[PDB]
Amino acid sequence: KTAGRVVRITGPVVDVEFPRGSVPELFNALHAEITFGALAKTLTLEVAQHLGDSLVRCISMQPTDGLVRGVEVTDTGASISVPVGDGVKGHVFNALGDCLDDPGYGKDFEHWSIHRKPPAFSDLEPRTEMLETGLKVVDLLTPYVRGGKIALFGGAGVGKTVLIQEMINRIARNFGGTSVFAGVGERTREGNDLWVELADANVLKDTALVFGQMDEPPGTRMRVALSALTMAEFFRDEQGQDVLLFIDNIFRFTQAGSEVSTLLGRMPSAVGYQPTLADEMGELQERITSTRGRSITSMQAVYVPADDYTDPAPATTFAHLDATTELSRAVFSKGIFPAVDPLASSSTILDPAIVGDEHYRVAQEVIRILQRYKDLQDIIAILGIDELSEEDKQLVNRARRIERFLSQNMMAAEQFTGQPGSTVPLKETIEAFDKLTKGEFDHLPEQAFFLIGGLDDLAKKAESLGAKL
Amino acid sequence: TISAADIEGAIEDYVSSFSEEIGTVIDAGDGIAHVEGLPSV
Amino acid sequence: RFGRVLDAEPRLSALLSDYTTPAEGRVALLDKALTGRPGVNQTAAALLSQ
Ligand SMILES: Nc1ncnc2c1ncn2[C@@H]1O[C@H](COP(=O)(O)OP(=O)(O)OP(=O)(O)O)[C@@H](O)[C@H]1O
Ligand SMILES: [Mg+2]
Repeated sequence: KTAGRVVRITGPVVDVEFPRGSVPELFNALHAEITFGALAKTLTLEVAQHLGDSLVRCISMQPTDGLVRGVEVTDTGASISVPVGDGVKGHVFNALGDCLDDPGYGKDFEHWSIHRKPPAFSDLEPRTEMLETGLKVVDLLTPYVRGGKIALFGGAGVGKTVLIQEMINRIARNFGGTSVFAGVGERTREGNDLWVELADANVLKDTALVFGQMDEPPGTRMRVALSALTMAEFFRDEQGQDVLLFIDNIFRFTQAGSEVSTLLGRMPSAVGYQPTLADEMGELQERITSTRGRSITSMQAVYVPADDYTDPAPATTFAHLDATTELSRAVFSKGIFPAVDPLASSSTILDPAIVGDEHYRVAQEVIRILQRYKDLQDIIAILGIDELSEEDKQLVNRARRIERFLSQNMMAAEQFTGQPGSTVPLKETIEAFDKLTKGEFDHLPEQAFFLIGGLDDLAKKAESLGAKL
Repeated sequence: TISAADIEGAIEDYVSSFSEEIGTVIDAGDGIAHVEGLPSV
Repeated sequence: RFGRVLDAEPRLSALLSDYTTPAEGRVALLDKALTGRPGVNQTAAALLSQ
């Protein structure tokens, strides 16, 4: 027979021996059986390496607990494939493409292999078009790109997922195209909450959800992103639809890859990561892109281990993005939401040629004031503003008001604070921050600028606090 | 001259004729043991 | 010819290739399966068996 047998099992990695001439090709899906009662299941293994002597090293998509050496392994002759089509919208899937909410659904759909090459370089078209969100900090300092790639970096508990939900609320609700959400190595209860919320907001019918969460073997965690990306790619290429691809969290894909690489016997790279870290990142990320005339607006949450932005994973992630919002623990501690680091976040379309001269000038003045404020933090931490000159004192007051004003009562933050969110038009944001930089609100209290929308809210809160605008 | 059919019967007979598991500790150290045998584990 | 037929049936070659199993059992297998047949040279039979 042309079937193999398990020879070694080391965690979620299995070595399978095949008769000569029947060795499966790399990335082929194989099936094995676990028979023990509680854990009885059909393991899907992905061929990862050819070891020689007709042995292949494979990554299991399910826990290999209960697997026995010598069990038969069958080669399906093809890589993992997931259902595609408009039918996937409104449903929840796992990495292998099984439907969770309606088991057995989609078996008759067209199936696409989750492995494919990125678009040809000649088909790539740079995208420079501002996607307005209504968030003052995002719109002003790190404008998002429609059809571009956006990332939200941040440590643990700084508001990455809340910001992803905020952008789903602001961008996806009033969206005519398709949305694909990829939960990668994140809380299962978060996935359930997102599913319920999307159903409540009547956005689920236009959304496809693919969840591979924390309680999964590393193989599933490092292939679920590919599954969701394949669904998005079908929507982009085979239907000419505008696509929103939400991923949370991509660092989990990288970390699962690191665990898999450790299992596979590769020599570790710096900080214990897999040697092929940048390469796996690159293939996955360059599959996420807008080709000429076909738009994918992807937004990805990137976890930063131990608040270490120097860690190889986010460091290699940075290069694949058009807009980068770096959330800061320091900003989070001050209660400022979203906890954006204005001096660390960036956008490729924040230049005068694209956003105009007024937007650019106001943003650059805000950044200059905040940078000068950060430079003084050493003196202020010891002596306070009292030792600074008059010019520095004025700039410090202006910068504190600016940093308060960059905060905003978010739409998704209502569940926490109970206060409804607000949207700020881009022109109003530019004008308000222009006035702030000039110094037309230097007399109001700082708290008047905390967690509000435009200038009307600023005036109302100043009145409540006893000041006048 | 090749039988092309006796091969299957012969291999089946050999495996059948060849057919509690008890393993043996081959080495032990620092909370890790290695056990030879137990092919059905 | 024996090498050709062994290559044709990789499963049989792999089964014979497990030094863990007793030598006598595999020798008997080969004798009563391939080596021992009417149209087999005695010298080749003994050489392959050893
Ligand atoms: N805009 C906001 N307004 C009020 N509270 C907020 C806001 N954003 C975040 N928080 C608080 O911070 C907590 C962390 O938010 P969130 O789960 O989105 O962060 P995260 O960076 O994705 O976290 P993790 O690393 O645990 O996945 C929220 O549960 C809420 O308590
Ligand atoms: Mg989160």
